[PDB]
Amino acid sequence: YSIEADKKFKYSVKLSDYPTLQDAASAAVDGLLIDRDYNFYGGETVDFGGKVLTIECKAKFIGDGNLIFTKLGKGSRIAGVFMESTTTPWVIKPWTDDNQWLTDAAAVVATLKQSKTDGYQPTVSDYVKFPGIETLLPPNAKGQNITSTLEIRECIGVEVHRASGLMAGFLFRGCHFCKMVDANNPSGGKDGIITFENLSGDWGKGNYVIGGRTSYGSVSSAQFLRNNGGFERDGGVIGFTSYRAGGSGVKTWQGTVGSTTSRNYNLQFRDSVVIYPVWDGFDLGADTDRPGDYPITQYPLHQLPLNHLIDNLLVRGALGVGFGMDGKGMYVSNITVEDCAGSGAYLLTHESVFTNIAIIDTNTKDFQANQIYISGACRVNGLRLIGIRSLTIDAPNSTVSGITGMVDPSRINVANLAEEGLGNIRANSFGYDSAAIKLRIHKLSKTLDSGALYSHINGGAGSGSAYTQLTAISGSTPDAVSLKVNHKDCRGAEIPFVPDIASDDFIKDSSCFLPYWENNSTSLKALVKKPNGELVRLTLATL
Amino acid sequence: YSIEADKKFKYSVKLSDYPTLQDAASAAVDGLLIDRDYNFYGGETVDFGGKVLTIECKAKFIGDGNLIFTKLGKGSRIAGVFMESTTTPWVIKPWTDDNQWLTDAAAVVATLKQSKTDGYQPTVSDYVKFPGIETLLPPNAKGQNITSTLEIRECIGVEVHRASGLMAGFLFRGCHFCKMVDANNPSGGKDGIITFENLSGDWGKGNYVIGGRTSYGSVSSAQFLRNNGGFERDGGVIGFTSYRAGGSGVKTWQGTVGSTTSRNYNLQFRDSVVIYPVWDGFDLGADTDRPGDYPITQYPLHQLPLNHLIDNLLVRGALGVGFGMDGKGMYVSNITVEDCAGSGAYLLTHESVFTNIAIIDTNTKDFQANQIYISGACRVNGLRLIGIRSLTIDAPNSTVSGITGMVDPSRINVANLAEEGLGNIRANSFGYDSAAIKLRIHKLSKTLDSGALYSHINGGAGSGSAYTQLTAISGSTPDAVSLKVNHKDCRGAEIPFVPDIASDDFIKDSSCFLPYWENNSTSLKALVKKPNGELVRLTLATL
Amino acid sequence: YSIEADKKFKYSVKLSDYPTLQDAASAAVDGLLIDRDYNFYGGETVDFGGKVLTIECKAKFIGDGNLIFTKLGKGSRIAGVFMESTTTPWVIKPWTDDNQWLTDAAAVVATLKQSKTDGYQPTVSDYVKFPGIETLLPPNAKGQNITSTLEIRECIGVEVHRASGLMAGFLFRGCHFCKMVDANNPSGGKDGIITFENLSGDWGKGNYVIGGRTSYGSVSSAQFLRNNGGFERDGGVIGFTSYRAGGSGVKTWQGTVGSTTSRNYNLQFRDSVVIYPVWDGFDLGADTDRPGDYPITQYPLHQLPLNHLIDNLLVRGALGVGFGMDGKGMYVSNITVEDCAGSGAYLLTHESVFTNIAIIDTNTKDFQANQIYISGACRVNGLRLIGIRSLTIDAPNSTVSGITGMVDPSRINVANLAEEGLGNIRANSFGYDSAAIKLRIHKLSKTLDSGALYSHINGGAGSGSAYTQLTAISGSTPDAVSLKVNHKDCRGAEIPFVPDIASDDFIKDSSCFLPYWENNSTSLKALVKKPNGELVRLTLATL
Repeated sequence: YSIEADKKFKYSVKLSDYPTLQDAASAAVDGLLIDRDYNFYGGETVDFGGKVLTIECKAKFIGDGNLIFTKLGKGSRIAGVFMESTTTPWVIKPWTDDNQWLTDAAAVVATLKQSKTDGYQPTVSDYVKFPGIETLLPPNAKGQNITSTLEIRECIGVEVHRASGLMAGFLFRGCHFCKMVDANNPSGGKDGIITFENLSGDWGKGNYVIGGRTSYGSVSSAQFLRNNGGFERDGGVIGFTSYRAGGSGVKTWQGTVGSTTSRNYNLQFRDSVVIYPVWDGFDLGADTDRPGDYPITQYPLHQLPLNHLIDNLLVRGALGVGFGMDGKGMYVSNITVEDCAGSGAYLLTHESVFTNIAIIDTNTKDFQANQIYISGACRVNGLRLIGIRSLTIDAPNSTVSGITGMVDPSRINVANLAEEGLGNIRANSFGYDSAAIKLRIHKLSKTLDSGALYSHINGGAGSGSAYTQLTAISGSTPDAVSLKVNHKDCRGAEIPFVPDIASDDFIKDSSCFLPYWENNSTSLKALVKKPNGELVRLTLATL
Repeated sequence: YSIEADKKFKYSVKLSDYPTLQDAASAAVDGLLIDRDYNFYGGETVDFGGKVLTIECKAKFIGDGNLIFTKLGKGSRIAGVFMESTTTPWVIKPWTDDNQWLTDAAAVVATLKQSKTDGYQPTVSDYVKFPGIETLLPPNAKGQNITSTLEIRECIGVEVHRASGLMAGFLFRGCHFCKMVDANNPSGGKDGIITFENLSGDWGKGNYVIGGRTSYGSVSSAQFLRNNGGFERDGGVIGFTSYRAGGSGVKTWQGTVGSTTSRNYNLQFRDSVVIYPVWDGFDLGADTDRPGDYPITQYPLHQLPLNHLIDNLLVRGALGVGFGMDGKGMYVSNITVEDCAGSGAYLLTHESVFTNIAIIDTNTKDFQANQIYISGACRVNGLRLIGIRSLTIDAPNSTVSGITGMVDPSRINVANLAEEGLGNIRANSFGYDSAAIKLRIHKLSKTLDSGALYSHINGGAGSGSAYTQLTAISGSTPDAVSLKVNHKDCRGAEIPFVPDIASDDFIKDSSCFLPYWENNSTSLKALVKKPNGELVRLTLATL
Repeated sequence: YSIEADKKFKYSVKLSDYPTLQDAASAAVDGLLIDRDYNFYGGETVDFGGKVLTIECKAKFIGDGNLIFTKLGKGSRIAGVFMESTTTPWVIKPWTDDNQWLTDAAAVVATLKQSKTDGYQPTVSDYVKFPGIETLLPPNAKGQNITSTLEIRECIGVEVHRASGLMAGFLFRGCHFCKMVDANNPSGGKDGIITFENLSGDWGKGNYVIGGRTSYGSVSSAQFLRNNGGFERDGGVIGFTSYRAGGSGVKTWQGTVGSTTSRNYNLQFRDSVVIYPVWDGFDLGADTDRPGDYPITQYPLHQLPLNHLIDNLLVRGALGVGFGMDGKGMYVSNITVEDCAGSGAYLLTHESVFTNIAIIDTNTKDFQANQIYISGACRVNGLRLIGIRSLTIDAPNSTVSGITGMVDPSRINVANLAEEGLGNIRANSFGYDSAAIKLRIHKLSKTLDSGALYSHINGGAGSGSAYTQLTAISGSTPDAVSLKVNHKDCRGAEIPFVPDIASDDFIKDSSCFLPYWENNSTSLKALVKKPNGELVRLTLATL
């Protein structure tokens, strides 16, 4: 029977049969079932002997610190892992029962409680975020470092599915072709919830966060260090949701970490949502002179050819910036940012294109100077601004087309704004006695319209009569001078004349005449520039 | 060997070895394989003893009524379950071979057949949908109640994957943190296909419909009762497809069910598609005085702070309304609705913002008064209307910006419509001898333009000549009065004058003159309002 | 014990215990583990006896040609399969280290190397793509046909999950309700990477490509032949990514293959991305007289009622066309195409609607005559054009509304272009001394504006003064004739007069006067069309 049993049954060892995880790992052939809670010590390392194992978790890994998995064979899968710390730290909860953010240090300190969730451990970033909190926090609430972390070290082709936990972290160190799939809402600890770190060895490639969600955590939910997806864009974050990150929802590191670059290139950031991060929704910048990366002589600061594939992202409720990035030659599309306390978008980009961007009700707390900032020479095609709630857009070197929304024109600063390809147009006016097409030359004034074409009701509704007026500003008084057609249904044109003797220089073109007033004779005269260019003054109207 | 076998093999019991499902459940340790069809009786209940089981289905559960699963441990998964009724009911199929909807009661009654799919069992909702059908339906086709339902009762953390069936239903009763994942197109029965009902106990939380699709069913495909995802928005429908729901594709219940509220808050509704529902695509309203919920004194009817996260939804072919909802303070984005028989959007919302909405060819059967209705004070930023086919938009209290499409202006009713931030503009005219910029004051007339700026060809194509004309309406005749520049390439301005003696009140501004006709002397006179405001009549032109 | 063991353990056979795959298949009951590499011969066929098996792959299937799986029971799943050829062919790599496409045949021939990846085997399509390459390629690099293919033949309800490979292909022949799920980036061979072919038997239905990605391959990444998803749209490609297809990313075949139709209907193509295909991103056409399909008498060429559900697609970097299709009565939405060498969109459609389309920087290599082409009578609602880089749009029979972007108006050709529903308007000018609203009648001239309304600064910035001017083109000189209001802050209107004796026909309307010059008397005269329609010439101004 043994011969037969050995050939007809599925192989699997279970943790309940061993004293240590390494013993179970050593006995494993195909499957490994975690069927009893396991308390690990920080730094406990397991060697899986290069075996391609299917690890099914039905219990917890309990401990502060890192549980290190090494030598897992390509194709290994770990499903249902649940990490939980032994320590219950002091956490702050910077929001109210009405879901309003608390910005006052004293109010935030008042939220202090010991829990493994529904808040996060304060870190130095909070000292900046809630000024004065550093001196108000009790000593036992400062410098905490609690995270129960599953560290996958130097493995290739390992996937972690439906992971969860309390004060949990997942670290892929020196890994390639690894994925964090369908994270089952783990509640974060002190470190990043999902981290792909490749500071040593080759640049990380094939590393993804696919689907799922995370909650809380003191720093960023998903973060990458020294990863390059190649032209194939093999890596990134797709279909992910981050809620209440103590740092940012999704972050590509910037600058030098250690003696090398922590920057990232050629990754995908698509179909993801970030809600209520304490800092930013998406922080995709690379610069904060670049050991291990391109020299400043090759690419100036904020001008690296990051080449990320960015599309279909939604951000709501950030206490910081909704969407931030830098780089040169980027194509970004379909970004929607709503209800943010700081800027909706902070873009240190150059020679980049932004298509179909919607920034709705941002910088609600005036943390920044604008709702959307673009530093370099960029192109914006389709920009929706203003929801239901300081410049709105400050992109001094950018050319923009297609803005929609109830924006205040005096709060727009761009290099060029134009609608070159509209068809025949109709201006529909509702709730007013007039319809208008206004012109504003920002060089003359950002606050006053310089001229206009209006249509005004004669009499009342259903009168079947209106008058058209063409105006010009004079003496900083909009519509100061104007020509009318059909005022009071008179069916004639009312023409403005120079109130005094017209100077020779008032007339512009040949074969034109300019009426002027001669008070001493109660006459209308006409300064005429003949077809040949010569001036002559004629009598136009008299008693 | 037994000692060794017990430690090296995967544990799993199979249904073929037991007479009842409970016996198999009692013997189960890790896995449970459903390897033979099992006929269950309505109400048959299985107690899984709190065990964390992995149930793999490779056969069917056959029976009318509910098969009840209880006491499954957190982390349990059921994959490949297939529910099928024992009864083959009478179903109607309200659409043609060309996929046209049938709206006539007699034509619908003519479709009657006995089948477990390709149609649905008529219910009272059909009496409203196809008027007169109640009296035309044969008695054996009325009041049927066939559904083979898998009911998961009062469990936490249980996931159902790749479920399917015929006349199938999936009910999560009093569950939390449960998910219906990748539904493998089950064909529905009389009740909802996927239901998260939490009328008793705590409000449902962590309940999701992730991916997959469903077909048919008499009522809604996915529905929620008394669920609240919290600020974390932990719950909802993401990446789902519903086809031909006899009710609505996705529905959050409204009103009182029993003695409590069936309403829902803080859920996500994203990246989903609803096609051909008999009623609505997405019905996300909460109100139809609120036991178990906010009193009317706190929040008036249709003004609850639902706070759902709604984004990236597509609806096509609804016989009812494409997208419907109510609530106050909502942010809704990226909704696309096409080819619907009733309104594309029916919005009983207040103080809400709608960004990038596309309503294309809706209310094709005139079931409603408009294509899009908004009751309260809302903001719409980006609205695409008209495809290739009664008001189009009736949002009396809303402010709108950015409408695109071949809309008839007389069919637009809004509080305010404006394009405040456009750049320099060009009106490009194709197929006509003129280009135009028209003005329409809806208060004066919704059907006639009040004034215009035109450019008209002089001669023909390639003439290099055109004339510009500024017009005004008089006597309900658009363009009745006008000033021209370069008519017939004459290079002069043609000016309209009052056809009779101008009354003193015809002139508006000081330092302006208004030409008028004096027929008795064949002279042109000029009513002049001097710079000082005094009137004087002068002779302008004479023989 | 045997009795007990037989009832408590999971059944699974492993390949290591058998000499052939068929032997393992014959012994299988529930699970089948591929735990050792298996070299198969082309055409090796395995009969699974109708068993519902769960095949877990932890090793490779090695061989050139097809490994054929037949008689798998409904519900069978194959996970982690890895196909690899025995031959290492000669591949070309038509792109540089800077990711620039190589278009020169000699440069492409220079890239030749033997590898199972990072390039593809040349085929006849390359002879067209890189002209002259056919004569430059060495004989050993021509006509190669290496693909290690897993062929699932005539099965129903079989799913392949997390498949991968090198020079790999996956062929579903005569299958229904089958899915290719989460493809783990297999590197393609000579044939299509994922193919659903239903040339024999019933039209394919229920076949999907869900999630995942593929890289390289000589032809199309995902392709369908004779599939019809029905009104339920049961089938298609959702959430998929294709990188560097030697052919197109996603393709529905056109024309006759063998003696029957290879066309497809009622499929879904949503939430997918195609990057860097050698040919097209999405090729969804059906026509290239239709055996096995609709006769030309019923539906003319390019006018089949395909009825696909198309939404939310992104294409970047195609060497060919970004998005192509044909058909009649189609609704297409939310398409984004960026940085393509050939047309962004090539649409042989009629009576179809396109909503929210963005074509950004396409036809960069002038391969086509335009960036977007539409042949038939279609409607486009929302069209974004131009990024940061020959007509732009040529849609002679289409009506368009809502174009945004820095488009050159002379490069637009449409049947009708209009913005019927805009509200009150403001034209904001940045960087210039004037703001303008221009009119262009394309029938008169596609390159010159026919008239304009300008506002120009008087003096300098902060002067609080500007002049408004209304112009008209004459003698092909834009703005040749004009009326001004407030030039040089004179507060009067400058009026142009006919430079010579005005002909009777110059005046258009009754009750209007047209000033004209009489050089011989240094007088301004006025051609007056009296209220009764009679002409009279009067003296207007004199010395």
